[PDB]
Amino acid sequence: SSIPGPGYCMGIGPLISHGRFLWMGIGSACNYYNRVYGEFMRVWISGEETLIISKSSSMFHIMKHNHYSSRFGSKLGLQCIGMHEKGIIFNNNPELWKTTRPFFMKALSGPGLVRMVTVCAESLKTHLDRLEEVTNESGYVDVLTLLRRVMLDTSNTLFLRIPLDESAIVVKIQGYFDAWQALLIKPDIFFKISWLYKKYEKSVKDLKDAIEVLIAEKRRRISTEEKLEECMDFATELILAEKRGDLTRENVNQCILEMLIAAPDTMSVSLFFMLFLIAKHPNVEEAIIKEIQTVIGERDIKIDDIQKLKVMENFIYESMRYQPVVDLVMRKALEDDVIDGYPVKKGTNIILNIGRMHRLEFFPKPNEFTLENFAKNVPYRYFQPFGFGPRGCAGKYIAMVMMKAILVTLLRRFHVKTLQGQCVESIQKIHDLSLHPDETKNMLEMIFTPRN
Ligand code: HEM
Ligand SMILES: CC#CCO[C@@H]1C[C@@H]2[C@H](CC[C@]3(C)C(=O)CC[C@@H]23)[C@@]2(C)C=CC(=O)C=C12
Repeated sequence: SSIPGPGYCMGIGPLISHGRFLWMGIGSACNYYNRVYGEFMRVWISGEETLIISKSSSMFHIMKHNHYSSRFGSKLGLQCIGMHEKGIIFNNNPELWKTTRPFFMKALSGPGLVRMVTVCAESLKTHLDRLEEVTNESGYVDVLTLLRRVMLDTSNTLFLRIPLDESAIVVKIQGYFDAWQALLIKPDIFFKISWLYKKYEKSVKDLKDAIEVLIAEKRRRISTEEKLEECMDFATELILAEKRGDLTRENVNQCILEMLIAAPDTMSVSLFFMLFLIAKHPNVEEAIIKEIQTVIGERDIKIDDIQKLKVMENFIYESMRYQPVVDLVMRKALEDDVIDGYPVKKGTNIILNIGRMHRLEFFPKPNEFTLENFAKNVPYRYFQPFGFGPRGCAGKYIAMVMMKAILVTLLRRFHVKTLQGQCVESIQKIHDLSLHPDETKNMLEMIFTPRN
């Protein structure tokens, strides 16, 4: 069929398009190029050719097959934040990624997902008898920060369990993301002129140095053991594998960082959106509270319960569909293939625009937020909010729990209000790596007026 896209104006194309991404934001550039051209088209980030697809069929083909299990980005930028052949999130070494994913995959399922539902509860309760830490004089709560802390506290108690200063680590995790996001696709010229990224180089060191202190104490606590396999958290599983010879110490320290930042990074921003959604849809928030009484009463939340919270389940899915945080997935082709009649050479970067695809395909009322879109059991081949196949979200299951749980325990106890005219749509957003609130603008606060 040959590939839709802008002109390769003899080396001018690649410069305008890359340049567009840097000015626009990886997020919006895709939403732009999809709109103007096809729902499948070619652009250039650095030299390398790169597809951007919002066709459900292409999307599904990609995430399904094993020869797409790699992402992409500046080898200089990934090296700088420490994810260059080290993490899993952006680990592009297919063998070295292959042997690391199992560790995440194990810790984020089975007994840990059972532990989580209650670890999430107790770790949110603690912080809700502590609003003094987050609340304005005028009653305004700093929802974002609150969430990040309970998210990081949750991640700690499950995967690492070593005493730390939430307050301080959160600000650092932010700096790390800020940097990661800044450097993911900066062209190499950028890295020569060094006084131009020293900020980002210092935000990385901050978090890394703060965590090397944490893993150092975690190592002591295993070398003086109360009989080993009694308490096998993610962090240990790794350290024990290192002291076999499967992982580099360096490689371990990244997974433990990548395992910590993940939830605060994304769950906080996601739940925050769902909160401006519950606060502007009274019809919905009533359905949820009733469902919570029907199923739980004022008992504690337990694993057996989560399947029953069906209306909330549809709320999370509809909030993620209508107002996503992770709206695009970056993959890369490893073997050549034809996909939807188009040829795609190995080495071709891919950006799946799942955020646009959730408005162009399947759904009945795509452009309005309604629990109506999920009244008819969604095929999952038309709604991929986590991804799937050999490189889907590793947290994809645990997350669905944690949201359910922290949404329950919150709504269970507070009515939520949005300062003045504000709402998800009127909120000002940055559309770069993710799709998150612009934190330098204000009016992002909420008001937690009690209940019953
Ligand atoms: C609801 C919030 C979340 C959303 C929307 C989300 C979404 C995603 C998406 C779309 C991907 C890319 C998968 C693909 O390429 O198809 C991803 C990757 C990943 N996610 Fe999440 N995720 C969420 C929560 C979490 C949580 C709570 C964790 C663990 C703390 C987590 C851990 C990971 C990891 C480790 C990867 C990289 C997997 C790999 O490339 O090998 N995620 N996530
Ligand atoms: C604030 C905020 C936020 C959430 O988005 C980021 C970036 C995610 C990335 C997975 C791979 C993803 C989906 C990609 O392939 C491109 C963007 C990537 C994701 C979701 C995973 C963990 C994390 O800490 C941070 C993120």
